[PDB]
Amino acid sequence: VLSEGEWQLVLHVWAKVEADVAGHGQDILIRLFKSHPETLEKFDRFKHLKTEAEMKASEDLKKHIVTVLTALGAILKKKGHHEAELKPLAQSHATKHKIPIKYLEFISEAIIHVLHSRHPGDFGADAQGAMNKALELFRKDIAAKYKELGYQ
Ligand code: HEM
Repeated sequence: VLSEGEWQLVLHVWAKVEADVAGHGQDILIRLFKSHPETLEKFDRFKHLKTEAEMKASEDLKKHIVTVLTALGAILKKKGHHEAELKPLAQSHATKHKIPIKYLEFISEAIIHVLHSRHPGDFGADAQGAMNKALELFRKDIAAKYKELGYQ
């Protein structure tokens, strides 16, 4: 569903994220929790962080978000050939964290927002399109695994 050119744009933009994973991650979470405060309730520790500055000062949050974006980066670099990487993630997010697909849509929106904020010259319509397709492919495939595990 993505062309080789689309995957190159995805990966071009992701190399930029990789220059500061923690900083992009912090911004993505803050944007998620500002836009969709219900999502914060899924994080037993982070939900007690009262302000954007407390969130940026949390080493726990920073460590966590780097783990998250490392997993996302690994999946993107597979250019759709990501079943083996998705399987465990679907398993923990369906069975333990209980994350609905619409919250993966919310975080997808925050990713696009933060990448456009930081890298507008390397993130125009074609690049936004390709990342949107790549994040949609990730969610569709996670959604299929959710069903196989018996989660709604
Ligand atoms: C790009 C989409 C996401 C990716 C790549 C991702 C990735 C990860 C990874 C690698 C971990 C640690 C291992 C694990 O338990 O599976 C994790 C844990 C976690 N994830 Fe996600 N996640 C995504 C979306 C979300 C969303 C949208 C939420 C909530 C609204 C969520 C909530 C959690 C929670 C609550 C944990 C456990 C944190 C802890 O207490 O240690 N995840 N995620």
